[PDB]
Amino acid sequence: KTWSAFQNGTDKRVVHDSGLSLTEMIAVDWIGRNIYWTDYTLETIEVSKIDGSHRTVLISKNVTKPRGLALDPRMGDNVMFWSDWGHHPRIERASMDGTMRTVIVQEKIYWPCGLSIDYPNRLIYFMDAYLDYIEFCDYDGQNRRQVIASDLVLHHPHALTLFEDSVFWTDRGTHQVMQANKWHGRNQSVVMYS
Amino acid sequence: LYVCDGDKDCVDGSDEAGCVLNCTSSQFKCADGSSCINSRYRCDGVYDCKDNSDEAGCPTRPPGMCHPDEFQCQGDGTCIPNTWECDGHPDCIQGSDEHNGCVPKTCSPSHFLCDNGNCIYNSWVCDGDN
Amino acid sequence: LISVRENVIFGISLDPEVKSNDAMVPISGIQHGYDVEFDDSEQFIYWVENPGEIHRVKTDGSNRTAFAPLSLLGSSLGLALDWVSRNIYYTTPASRSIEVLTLRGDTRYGKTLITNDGTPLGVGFPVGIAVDPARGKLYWSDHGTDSGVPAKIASANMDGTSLKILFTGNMEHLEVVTLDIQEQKLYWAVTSRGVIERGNVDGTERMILVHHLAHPWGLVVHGSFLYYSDEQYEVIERVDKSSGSNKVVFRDNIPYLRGLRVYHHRNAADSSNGCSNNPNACQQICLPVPGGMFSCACASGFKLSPDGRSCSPYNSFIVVSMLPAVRGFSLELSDHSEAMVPVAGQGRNVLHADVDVANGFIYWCDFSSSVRSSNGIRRIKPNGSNFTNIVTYGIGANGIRGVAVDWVAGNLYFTNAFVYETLIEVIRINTTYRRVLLKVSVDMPRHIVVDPKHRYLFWADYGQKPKIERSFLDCTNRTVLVSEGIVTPRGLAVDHDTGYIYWVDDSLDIIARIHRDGGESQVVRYGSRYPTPYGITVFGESIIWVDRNLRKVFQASKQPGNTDPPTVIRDSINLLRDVTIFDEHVQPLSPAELNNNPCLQSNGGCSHFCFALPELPTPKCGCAFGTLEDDGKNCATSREDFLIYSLNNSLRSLHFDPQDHNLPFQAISVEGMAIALDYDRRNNRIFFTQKLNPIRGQISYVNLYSGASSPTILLSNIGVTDGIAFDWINRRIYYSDFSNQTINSMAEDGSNRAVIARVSKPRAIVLDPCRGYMYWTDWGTNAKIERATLGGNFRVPIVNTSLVWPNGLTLDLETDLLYWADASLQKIERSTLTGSNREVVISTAFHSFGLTVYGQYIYWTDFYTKKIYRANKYDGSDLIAMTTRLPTQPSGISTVVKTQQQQCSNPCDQFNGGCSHICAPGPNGAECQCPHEGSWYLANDNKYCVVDTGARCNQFQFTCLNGRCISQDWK
Amino acid sequence: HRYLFWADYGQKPKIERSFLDCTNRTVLVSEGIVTPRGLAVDHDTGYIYWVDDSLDIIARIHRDGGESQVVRYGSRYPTPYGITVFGESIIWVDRNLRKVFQASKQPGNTDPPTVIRDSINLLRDVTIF
Ligand SMILES: *[C@@H]1O[C@H](CO)[C@@H](O[C@@H]2O[C@H](CO)[C@@H](O)[C@H](O)[C@H]2NC(C)=O)[C@H](O)[C@H]1NC(C)=O
Ligand SMILES: *[C@@H]1O[C@H](CO)[C@@H](O)[C@H](O)[C@H]1NC(C)=O
Ligand SMILES: *[C@@H]1O[C@H](CO)[C@@H](O)[C@H](O)[C@H]1NC(C)=O
Ligand SMILES: *[C@@H]1O[C@H](CO)[C@@H](O)[C@H](O)[C@H]1NC(C)=O
Ligand SMILES: *[C@@H]1O[C@H](CO)[C@@H](O)[C@H](O)[C@H]1NC(C)=O
Ligand SMILES: *[C@@H]1O[C@H](CO)[C@@H](O)[C@H](O)[C@H]1NC(C)=O
Ligand SMILES: *[C@@H]1O[C@H](CO)[C@@H](O)[C@H](O)[C@H]1NC(C)=O
Ligand SMILES: *[C@@H]1O[C@H](CO)[C@@H](O)[C@H](O)[C@H]1NC(C)=O
Ligand SMILES: *[C@@H]1O[C@H](CO)[C@@H](O)[C@H](O)[C@H]1NC(C)=O
Ligand SMILES: *[C@@H]1O[C@H](CO)[C@@H](O)[C@H](O)[C@H]1NC(C)=O
Ligand SMILES: *[C@@H]1O[C@H](CO)[C@@H](O)[C@H](O)[C@H]1NC(C)=O
Ligand SMILES: *[C@@H]1O[C@H](CO)[C@@H](O)[C@H](O)[C@H]1NC(C)=O
Ligand SMILES: *[C@@H]1O[C@H](CO)[C@H](O)[C@H](O)[C@H]1NC(C)=O
Ligand SMILES: *[C@@H]1O[C@H](CO)[C@H](O)[C@H](O)[C@H]1NC(C)=O
Ligand SMILES: [Ca+2]
Ligand SMILES: [Ca+2]
Ligand SMILES: [Ca+2]
Ligand SMILES: [Ca+2]
Ligand SMILES: [Ca+2]
Ligand SMILES: [Ca+2]
Repeated sequence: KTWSAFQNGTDKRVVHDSGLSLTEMIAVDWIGRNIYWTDYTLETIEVSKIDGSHRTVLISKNVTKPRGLALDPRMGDNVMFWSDWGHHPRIERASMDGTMRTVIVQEKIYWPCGLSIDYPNRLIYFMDAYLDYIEFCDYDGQNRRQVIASDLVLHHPHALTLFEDSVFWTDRGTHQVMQANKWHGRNQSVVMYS
Repeated sequence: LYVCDGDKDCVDGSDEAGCVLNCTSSQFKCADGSSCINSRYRCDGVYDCKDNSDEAGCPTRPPGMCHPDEFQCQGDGTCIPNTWECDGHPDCIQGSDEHNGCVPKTCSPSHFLCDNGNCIYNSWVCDGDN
Repeated sequence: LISVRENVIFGISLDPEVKSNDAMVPISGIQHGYDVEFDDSEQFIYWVENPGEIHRVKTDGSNRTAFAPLSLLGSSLGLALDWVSRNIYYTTPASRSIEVLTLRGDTRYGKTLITNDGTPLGVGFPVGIAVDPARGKLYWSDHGTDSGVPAKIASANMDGTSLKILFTGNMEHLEVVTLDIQEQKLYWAVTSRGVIERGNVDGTERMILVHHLAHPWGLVVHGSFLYYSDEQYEVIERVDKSSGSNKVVFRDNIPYLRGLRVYHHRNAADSSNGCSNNPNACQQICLPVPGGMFSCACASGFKLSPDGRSCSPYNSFIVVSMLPAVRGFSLELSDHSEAMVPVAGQGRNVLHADVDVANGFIYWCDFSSSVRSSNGIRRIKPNGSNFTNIVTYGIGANGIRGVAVDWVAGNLYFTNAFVYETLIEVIRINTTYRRVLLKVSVDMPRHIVVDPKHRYLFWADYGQKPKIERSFLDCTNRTVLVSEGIVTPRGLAVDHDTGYIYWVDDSLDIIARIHRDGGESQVVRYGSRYPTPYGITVFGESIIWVDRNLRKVFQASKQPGNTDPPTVIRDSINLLRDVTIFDEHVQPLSPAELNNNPCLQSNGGCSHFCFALPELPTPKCGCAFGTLEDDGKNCATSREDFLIYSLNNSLRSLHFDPQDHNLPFQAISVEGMAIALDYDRRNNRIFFTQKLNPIRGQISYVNLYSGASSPTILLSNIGVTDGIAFDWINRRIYYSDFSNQTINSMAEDGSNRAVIARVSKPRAIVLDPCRGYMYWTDWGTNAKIERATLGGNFRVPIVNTSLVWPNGLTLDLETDLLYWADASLQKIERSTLTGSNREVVISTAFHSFGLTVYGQYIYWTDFYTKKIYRANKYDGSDLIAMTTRLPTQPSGISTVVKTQQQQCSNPCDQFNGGCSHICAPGPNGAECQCPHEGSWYLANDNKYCVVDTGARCNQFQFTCLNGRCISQDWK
Repeated sequence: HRYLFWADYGQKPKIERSFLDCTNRTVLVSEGIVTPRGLAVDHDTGYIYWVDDSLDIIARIHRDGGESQVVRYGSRYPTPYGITVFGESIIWVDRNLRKVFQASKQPGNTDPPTVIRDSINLLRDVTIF
């Protein structure tokens, strides 16, 4: 199941039933009052009303194995991004209503495990657990750079988040949460231990 | 809540250092004597105790979980391409990919071999990405 | 098209090139997916899980529910639906049965159509089911059993009255059967050979249609095409119904594949049958039969009448309990029909069942070590119309081990088992009134039974030296009926006619009876012929009992010495645990039958509880909370006593009655933050602890009775003090300091100060002056609770294990119990003054600053929720919040009780009143005595005694046991 | 009757019957035995009687097994430690009552017992000469 609560633990409620897969992502719209989530067993991307009252399946034709989902709901952008782990692992972008679809990164993805957006710069940040890297590109994939890449720092990443000039990620191989500088990684810190 | 849970939540573990080690009810026990931990964790896939012995007792998973093009990870219950199994890098969370004796895999001329014993396509050798 | 996978259900469009997978809103969260069925007239889809439960959801996602959770035993394996009669059919192997349920309206009706009957035609292990409504025919597939039932495809009538076998042989590991209504043909698949076969509904022909598969789940036929799925090939594909020679594939590389269905607007007018033609023609269930005719049937717990239109409920039946379910059997052993709607489903572990025949209820208790929700007491009606939870909060670690019901008083009695303690509690059946009547300590009462005619309550004990005990309905009296000859009393029963008690033992392998007044024990059906009698009941001139090893229910005559071979009621029942009877005769209600029980009429006028006491013509009343009043019937909550707490500056008062929103005293405001409070009965005054800034601690006192006098100050600047305690016998104040890691003592006016002990982070102090002890909490390294004398001269840790962050401590002098709170483990624990017994009172949603105990309740204040909470001090069986969300984070709490013992009633308790030997009860104050044998003599004062010759030494010394004197400085 | 009988005190206690050369083993009682402190045989009828201080029971069985029968059960017999059979009577000793008792061996009889000696300490077994 999927649950919604307040930042103080009160008013626990159920949005909708959810898939049993350990690889799942949820996205929310602070404008459209809609919620989007990924399904790894049915191989689908689904949209609903933030209160869960209405449900629909939005993309099903090529999303072999979703491992990441990110949204930009601003009036002038209205874009949705997700990552797939099929035999042709790629990062795909589509209008928030699925009426437009494009492939943004497909040349070196092998085990995508993170997807996050940086709204001021209009950048995408994604993580790969096979080549062990954190890399960012633009909404079209025509600008691309690598923040952190080494078998020493990244062992088994699973989630990525961004705040100011810092990037935060989680690693299952070291049971840790890490903070770094999102442009060059020349600053590294441990946010939570064990 | 955190000051006695078997998890060293800070650099020196000041929280856990003060706790007793007697294994109250439902607390599964570990040989290193580090901490006693709740039974529910026994087969969830996390090495909850220091000497890797909470899950060590657990049984194996249904083999039908992955396609023939894939290999399965016992601790995580996840599927990874067959080529990755014995490539020389631990891909599974608990290292289930490098198993027993691998008959070590080698690198062909269309690829390059580096310091860490990994094989990479020749075009990648010098393009700006490590 | 609809396809199932062990964790997902999804819909495919029926053309093979449309690869979209959202023809319907999917069904996520499935755990053990199995076959599915659909109803289009209400936009519903139903699915089964094995192991699991039967669930229905709507095609648009608007609703999701579990359809038959209380009657379903084990897991179902196949579903069939009838849209003409509006009936659903499902098959369950755990009960070797095929069952029918009615979808029409909000009121379910359910019966079992086919089960074991010794014949090979009967149902064995039914895995597959298909139905045809227009022709009134039902078809099922069954793996068979060791009863001679073959692996088969069988045909029956939807009313269950006819059985025939269509196909057999070459059938091992057969999973699904499906029917085609236009062809009148049946299709099934076999995994042992990898083939799909077709047959005729009359058994006239058998043929093979698909040749190479590996575990092919699912068959469905629509129009000219047949669809099947394969597990090992991970594929779902379609083939020509008429040829089997050409194939198309809809989806591939899909894992954990399961069976399939097709969704279309099938209509009842075309598929019409007798039930559709004659609506409302049956009172409960309507089942079609061949030739367009129909049949009527009653739900479980009901029987059918010669008119065929009506059903009548069973009013006299036997009730049997098994760990997985509760079932009823007719008194007529020729009737194998269910006498009550069974009780079965997830979490079932039934230990005991009891009945309230006059009100129409059955009450049972569930006990599981590994699952919290499974433990409890629940009541249901034999018709299944009502289900309720009676006791689900405040259950000990060892669960509830016994339930007894009293139909005269309208009371329920149960036993609750904690770690080192057991409790016997009574609850009024329809009101939030629950009380604890007895705390049993070393004895372990499990089985409990009550008799209102003789006004006695009986229970059995399972610990060391097991025994059977007799008590009164208020547990104010305890007596032992049997001590010798008991090892494992698995069951206890009482006879309401004769007033005799019977018990069964599987270690002794004996059934034995005793008389309510004790005395001579008597033996029934002893020997190896009774390997494991687990439950017994008494009815008329007979006793009925169940045996775990023989898997049987037996009836015999209760008089001892009889040896007629027993009588059998039901064979082959697994996990039998208890037997009970549901008949008006076992629960009389006439005053002449109940010996004029006072509670029989209007609860005897008692407000909370009514308890008939042997040989007392008037009722007796008990209060769940508060105290009892001189009218002998009502209860009050001592408005003379109140609770006092501080928010930051505002000292506020509260009443123990959560409905009495009046304030004991209006609110008072003080400088800074008031953190800790204590009150004294002598002055009607409060002593409080004040924090002025993060560095300055202060102590002040305020008066309630002295008009409206403002505060007075005792100490102006000390470290931040977080705890205060008062001693009214010695007129001393004790306080703790967090900034200085110290516990200090002072006098009522501050003119005298002393320091008692040092402990890191000394949050709380507790005092007992008549016994001379003080207790304190240390949450630093090696977190402990510690006890010392009022002067700190002796010191010992009361609790130093399984404790991490003790931040609250309180003591109750009525029970001599100590309670503490831990913020790391988020729980409240109670123990004795020695720490020899330990129990947990609250373990859920727990944050707390203060702790205080009054009456049957324990109270604490919570800074996270900004609320004050009240619970029951023995088990936490009740939880309520005394206040709305307060304006700011609460502080510590104290109680104002006017009935305090302002003087010690037993002066010898202060370390023998200071003596070494026998202390006299206050003749001229505390006074001392030596053994009357031997020439002993009283010394130091009139105090030490080991002086056998009256030998002399100088008074400036101190004179010891063993006859030696030493300078006082060495004392 | 050319039979040899013995009682077993380990896990799953039982009573067994054998031939004088122990070449045959058979079990007469398995259920209803916890602490068989004493075993006696009747040479007239060929019946076997045993006493138990855990069960607090005196019970008899037939040399060919089958139906178990009960004598003087209840709290009135706290610790019967030894039993012997003589004529129409059984004689047994009780460790807690410090007494020697005589009663009739037929089951179901409940005549109050008869006493032979009082105040005997540490009683363990009775035999007849
Ligand atoms: C407790 O409440 C139940 C449910 O309201 C009462 O049940 C009714 O009992 C009367 C007889 O006293 C029946 O005629 C009604 O059919 C019952 N109603 C239902 C809904 O079942 C019950 O009487 C109350 N008291 C006790 C002691 O159970
Ligand atoms: C989706 O699948 C179709 C058909 O297999 C293919 O032509 C198309 O390139 C795919 N699109 C993506 C983004 O993979
Ligand atoms: C980043 O790291 C450098 C050293 O590499 C250090 O001097 C600097 O203070 C760091 N900055 C922050 C904001 O942590
Ligand atoms: C340690 O735990 C055991 C039970 O596992 C208990 O018997 C023992 O008393 C405990 N020791 C202490 C010091 O509490
Ligand atoms: C189904 O869900 C709706 C949501 O509003 C609710 O009104 C209704 O009571 C539920 N149950 C039924 C049977 O429709
Ligand atoms: C359950 O009981 C209540 C009253 O106690 C009654 O109103 C309700 O109808 C009952 N439930 C059903 C399904 O009849
Ligand atoms: C309670 O039991 C005692 C014996 O234990 C008995 O003397 C007394 O009469 C009983 N109480 C009443 C009210 O009869
Ligand atoms: C009590 O708390 C409120 C906020 O909760 C604060 O504004 C007020 O100043 C506090 N009292 C004192 C005396 O500071
Ligand atoms: C703490 O204790 C010391 C003596 O041990 C005393 O001098 C001091 O005044 C106390 N209070 C504070 C706030 O240090
Ligand atoms: C705990 O208390 C016991 C006595 O109750 C004592 O023997 C033991 O040493 C204590 N252990 C600790 C760590 O304080
Ligand atoms: C939690 O937040 C909700 C509003 O989001 C509020 O109603 C509630 O009082 C808050 N509770 C606490 C304990 O702060
Ligand atoms: C020995 O016992 C067996 C049964 O255990 C019996 O069949 C056999 O007859 C006995 N021996 C003799 C010589 O009778
Ligand atoms: C492990 O368990 C699975 C089922 O969960 C199979 O039984 C498999 O054969 C087992 N054995 C090994 C070593 O994988
Ligand atoms: C390495 O493996 C490849 C196949 O992937 C070839 O077998 C090659 O011959 C191997 N090289 C060595 C040195 O054994
Ligand atoms: Ca920790
Ligand atoms: Ca684990
Ligand atoms: Ca590898
Ligand atoms: Ca490169
Ligand atoms: Ca037995
Ligand atoms: Ca005894």
